[PDB]
Amino acid sequence: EMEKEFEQIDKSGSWAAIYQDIRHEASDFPCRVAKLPKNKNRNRYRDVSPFDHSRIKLHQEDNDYINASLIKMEEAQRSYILTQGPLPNTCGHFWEMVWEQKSRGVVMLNRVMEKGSLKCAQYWPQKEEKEMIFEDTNLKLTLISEDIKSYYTVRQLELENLTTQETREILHFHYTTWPDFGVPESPASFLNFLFKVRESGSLSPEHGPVVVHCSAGIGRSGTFCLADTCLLLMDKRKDPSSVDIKKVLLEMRKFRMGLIQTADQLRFSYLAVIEGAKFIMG
Ligand SMILES: O=C(O)C(=O)N(c1ccccc1C(=O)O)c1cccc2ccccc12
Repeated sequence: EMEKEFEQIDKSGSWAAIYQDIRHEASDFPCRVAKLPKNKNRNRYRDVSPFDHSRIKLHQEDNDYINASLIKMEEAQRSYILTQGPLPNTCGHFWEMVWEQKSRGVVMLNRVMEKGSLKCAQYWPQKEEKEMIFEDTNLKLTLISEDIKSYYTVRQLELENLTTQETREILHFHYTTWPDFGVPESPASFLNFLFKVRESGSLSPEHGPVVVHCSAGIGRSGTFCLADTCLLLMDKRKDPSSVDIKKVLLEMRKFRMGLIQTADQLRFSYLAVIEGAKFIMG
């Protein structure tokens, strides 16, 4: 039971300790391809790399590298591609991935600029009339419409394969109110955002995996994936109270390092799941 485990830890300030156990137990696999000199400019951060076993490969024979990991949750039957906020030189790669993997949605959990510096390139067009063209991966992207709201914005985009002239509609789910430091006071809006993403059908099997990212694609992105999955499991099992969030986090960490960067995010994850649970039924 987590609802209880929560308070047991809160009034004991053991969050930092728990988080560390998880850090210690977490798996570690090689990232040999990510470290090759030729991909130095394909990584935003030197110490956030995709393991080789689970990395997303680009269908180009030149350089199939991109800092992106496939997180496959067998039991919950859900997959997610967690990636880093793209770089000024990897946007064409990013959309190539979205195309090749047949993704339907892109979930963005950060802003282009935070704490005064760029945390992600401006990879999507901001004005209907100014479409972007990525010449290296031969892709065209057009802003079709956007719906700006209190805590988030949803955009409909048209991605076209210039080689084939085939078009596809991608939904951009951009959470715009994640705080500069710390985590939200209330998981409330984050849960609404999540459900909003589920509702679009972007997390569904008939589509390629959803593309999720913040700046490094492991902290906030981790809380998103960890919350979704845990909620899905509490919904699928005979015994809902059998869902161990730490267990799930560790399973996800087999596919990508550092998912959930601080003890705060972990606490927040608990909160989002606990809150989301008291609502998936009434
Ligand atoms: O982008 C992330 O994965 C992330 O969650 N980061 C954070 C790390 C600690 C506390 C808060 C956050 C946050 O995003 O709110 C990171 C932000 C910027 C650079 C990072 C570099 C490596 C790992 C995590 C990073």
